[PDB]
Amino acid sequence: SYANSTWEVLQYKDSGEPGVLEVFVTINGKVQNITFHIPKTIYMKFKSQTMPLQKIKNCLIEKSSASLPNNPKTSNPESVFLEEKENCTSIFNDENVLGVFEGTITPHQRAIMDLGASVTYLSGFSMDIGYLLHFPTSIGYEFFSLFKSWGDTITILVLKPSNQAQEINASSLGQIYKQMFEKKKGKIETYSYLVDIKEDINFEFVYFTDISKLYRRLSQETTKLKEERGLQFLLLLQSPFITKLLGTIRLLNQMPIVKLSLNEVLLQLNWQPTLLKKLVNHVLSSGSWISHLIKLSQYSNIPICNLRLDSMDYIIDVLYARKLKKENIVLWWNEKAPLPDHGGIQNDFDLNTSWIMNDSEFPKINNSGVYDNVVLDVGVDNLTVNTILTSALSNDALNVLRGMLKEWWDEALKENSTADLLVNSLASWVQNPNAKLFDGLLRYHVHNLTKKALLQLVNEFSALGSTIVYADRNQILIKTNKYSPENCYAYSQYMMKAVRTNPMFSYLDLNIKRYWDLLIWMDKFNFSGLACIEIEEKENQDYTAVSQWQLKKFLSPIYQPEFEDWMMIILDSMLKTKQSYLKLNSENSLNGFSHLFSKPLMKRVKKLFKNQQEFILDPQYEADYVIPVLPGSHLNVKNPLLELVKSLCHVMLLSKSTILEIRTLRKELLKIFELREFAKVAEFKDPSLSLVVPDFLCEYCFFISDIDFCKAAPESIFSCVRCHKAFNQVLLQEHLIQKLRSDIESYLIQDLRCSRCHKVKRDYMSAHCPCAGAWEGTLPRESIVQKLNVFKQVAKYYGFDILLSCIADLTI
Amino acid sequence: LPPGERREITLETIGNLDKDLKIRLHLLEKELTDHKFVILGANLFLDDLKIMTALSKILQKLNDDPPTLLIWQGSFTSVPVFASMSSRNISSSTQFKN
Ligand SMILES: [Zn+2]
Ligand SMILES: [Zn+2]
Repeated sequence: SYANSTWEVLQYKDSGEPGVLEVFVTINGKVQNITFHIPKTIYMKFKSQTMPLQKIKNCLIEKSSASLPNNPKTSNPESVFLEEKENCTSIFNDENVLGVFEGTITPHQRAIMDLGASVTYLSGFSMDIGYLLHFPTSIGYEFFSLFKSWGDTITILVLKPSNQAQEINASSLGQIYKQMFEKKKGKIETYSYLVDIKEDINFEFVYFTDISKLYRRLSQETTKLKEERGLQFLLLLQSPFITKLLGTIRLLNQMPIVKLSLNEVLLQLNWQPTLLKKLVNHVLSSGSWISHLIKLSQYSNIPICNLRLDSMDYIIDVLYARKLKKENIVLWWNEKAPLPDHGGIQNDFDLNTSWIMNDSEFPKINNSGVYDNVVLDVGVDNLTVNTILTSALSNDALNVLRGMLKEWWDEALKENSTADLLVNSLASWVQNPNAKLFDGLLRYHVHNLTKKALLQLVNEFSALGSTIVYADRNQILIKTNKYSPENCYAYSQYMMKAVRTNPMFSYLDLNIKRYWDLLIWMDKFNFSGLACIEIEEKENQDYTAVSQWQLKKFLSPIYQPEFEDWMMIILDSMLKTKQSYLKLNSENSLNGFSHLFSKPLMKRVKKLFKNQQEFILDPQYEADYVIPVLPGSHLNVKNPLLELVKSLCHVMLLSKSTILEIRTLRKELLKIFELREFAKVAEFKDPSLSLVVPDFLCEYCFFISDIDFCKAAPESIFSCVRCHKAFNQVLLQEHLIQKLRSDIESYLIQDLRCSRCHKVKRDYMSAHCPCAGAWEGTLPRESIVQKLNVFKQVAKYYGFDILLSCIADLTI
Repeated sequence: LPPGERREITLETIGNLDKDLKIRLHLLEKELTDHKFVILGANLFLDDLKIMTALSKILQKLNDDPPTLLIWQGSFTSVPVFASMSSRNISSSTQFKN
């Protein structure tokens, strides 16, 4: 009847009268609630002379402020009742560190949310909740709805342009709506509670020539809202586009901030198939969002007003604030600046400040080769949370976060899915700058911990009689030295069980998978793995060789089929020699393979060369013969057929034993086409030009993985491997420009290194080293400029308007 | 602290670089009148609606006499704008642009 429940929205009463906030609490009966004055939470650590200097009018001494880790040593490990203007209180007669500091400066509305639980069984009402919001529009239909759940009338403003009838009559849409309503009834009875949704919703489209009439209709809808129900009214506004506008239009109304799907299927005469799905999603999502908010608030003790539409990392912020408030140390949360608020500066810049944010990329270990028995292995995911949990087996914040992580892991097992989602998103929050309570030191230290985790995994694999030929920290690639048959694969499973049991970890991915009976490992995108995870019969159920060939794509479109056909021929020959060697035993197999395919290789080489003799200088052929311009390579044309054989050499050069036979084949080829037996021009020197954003993440999938824009396929950058969700272009350009310029300032903040002694420039006034040698340096502008050119090439490849603007700025 | 040097003193020590032209321009400027150099003040925020109304009223005041100089200060946005991997379906850079 009066509060005694959770408040959906918590907002300031007015700009004036600071410290007093309105409460949108919905009581177990009819919403209704309010809050008293809350002091401006700001700790200056000093109280003795605080009173004469300023009227703090609330006492706090003996470590009033909180010292939290950051670059300044001073901040490394008393709230004022009135928002009085600062009057130089930096002077501290307490003999403590000079400066008032702002280690804990938070809005009191946020602070009371931090201080108190959501409930003041979250809310098990039979209450009905209104459901008017902006309906998603495909392109320019301006779809909108003014719907009251008790009103039973959708009363949409959708299809606002009166010229075209975007909105359909929705009678057949209505009957299909209901028949899926019984089809989706299983979630419906759960969604039927807490809001009237089982009722059929009629369709009444309204066309408005002028948008001011639309605003007047919304105003009159608000005049219905809280008068048709009189009291006890809740509104569900999950539309992000109208979330901000309705709050201004609505006065004292209550609405959750969480968002529904941003848009529906892009379909405008045939809007019925997508209108139907959008409205189905709307009615199911009413109850779904209500229940999700209730359970998340029970897990979180936070209001529904807490933002989770982008991510529930704000809930992570409020829970971590609550956890810190329990301890003597006090939170560093700061809504105004998403950067961590440690001490008072919160803005100090030095070499370490850029050091922690930059170079946050997972190092990759690659060993290019061909091996008898290769396994792509488990492919561990979410290694960040696993690593932080295994670390438990500044230091105070580390201990608090480890305790919270162990608590969540306990919640992550055999509990609600919200706990699992929060655990998954904790890693994102640790790295998300938008989410507050984000520390650059925390992100860098988690990155370093993952580095030591990969190192320990490598050491553990080192003990086994197997070699890690590749390391991605997302999938880990190891080949076994022995030539053992199928029974080894079961033995491989047994041994990797024994391996994972030995250390004190339990969070790494099990279920070894994607073993390669033969693998020709060049990089992520050039390989010839065979016979992936199966009943493990060693090529009996041979999976076709998965082979992206980001270099084979580079090739001329006519030479590409020839190169691919010859790599299948090569693969078949090595496979056959592999069964031959295995029968002999009952890379020598590759050595025999070399002599096996030498004759067909050399005969087809010259044949192709002889054809190219007349093939060249043909306008029809040269159109196909031209090497496609790709961001990876900048090598000279050098007779693309010669490029083909050079690539063949490079992919063959992996087998160390056959390298002599590869040299024989190269001598044969340089006899085929005149060239020195050993030559730099004969050398390959393939350029990769990999443009990668460190530790890129997909918000839906929460996976952490470096994204390589040049090397990966055009859809590979767009859509991550884990989940079907595709990365938006804007964040891609933002991150790419982030890395680019961050390197630019790094270039502006480097430290010189001498020539002879090779010391570092500890001297600001050096003018040549005190050593005889001069200051050499590390990484100058020129190849950064060529990287800018690669960025421009990608900009031609991918629209990237933000990237285009960045390039235009950098040219100036 | 190292004593400074007056701009005129610095110029006369370094000689003429780019007197009759300077004095002609000085006379013209003294002839010039009511040239208004208006500076709004630090940290103008385009996000706030109350600040938007205040700035609208300020522009109304400046409409009476267009200043010969107007300065727009840093931090045009209220809160820092930056890359968001956890996008909320609309980039922060897009709000900054808008
Ligand atoms: Zn994803
Ligand atoms: Zn030296």
